Amino acid sequence: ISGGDAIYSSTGRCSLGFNVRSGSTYYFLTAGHCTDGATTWWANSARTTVLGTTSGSSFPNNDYGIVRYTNTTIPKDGTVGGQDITSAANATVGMAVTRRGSTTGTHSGSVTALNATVNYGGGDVVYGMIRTNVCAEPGDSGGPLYSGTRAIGLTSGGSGNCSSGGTTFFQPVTEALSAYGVSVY
Amino acid sequence: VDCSEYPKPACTLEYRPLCGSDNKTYANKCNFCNAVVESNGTLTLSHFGKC
Repeated sequence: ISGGDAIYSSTGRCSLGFNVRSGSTYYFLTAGHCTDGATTWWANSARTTVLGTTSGSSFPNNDYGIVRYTNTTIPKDGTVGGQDITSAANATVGMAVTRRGSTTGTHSGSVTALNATVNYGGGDVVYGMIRTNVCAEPGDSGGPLYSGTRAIGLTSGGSGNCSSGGTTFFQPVTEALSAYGVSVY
Repeated sequence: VDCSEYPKPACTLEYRPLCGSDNKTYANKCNFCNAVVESNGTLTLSHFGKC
């Protein structure tokens, strides 16, 4: 399992962000709105193969969360599909980026704005978001935004879809890495 | 479902299926609620999960 792959809570499906570690302890990052209220995560829609357990969540204000692996068998690739990830970096306007998610697969575009405020309603406001022109659909939440070998963000939300186009917002990954003292590998 | 704050331009992107009274599966709450706005509020929630 690697960045963009399907992950399953008890109520639905989001996407794995990045595989990360601290010392010998392996986790994955995902969206905070996915981890909020979720405990256990599974690798399959039958919910018979456990991935691990929610270890942290920051939604609203930010949109990141982390899941500790409990499954020793499942491969934990330090990649986004076939793309090796070897560092993290902050987003810049115009940056060439790619998003991967479990609904729509891999889509490429560019960072259009930084520090967006996105009001999802009901007090769920997120600050400091990366804005892009890449489309995304339900199930893509939590999926990586990357630029070559550099991790950049985690899929939060957006407007539109991958048929007519849309705009997607991303939680800067560096803030998630700092929060939990974890690193990409 | 509380759709009293819709229509909303931006939604989170979780897949959390909902079955409408129209027999269609909505991908998540935000999609469902915008579809409630679209139906002139006739649409209701039949159950949680896929139709």
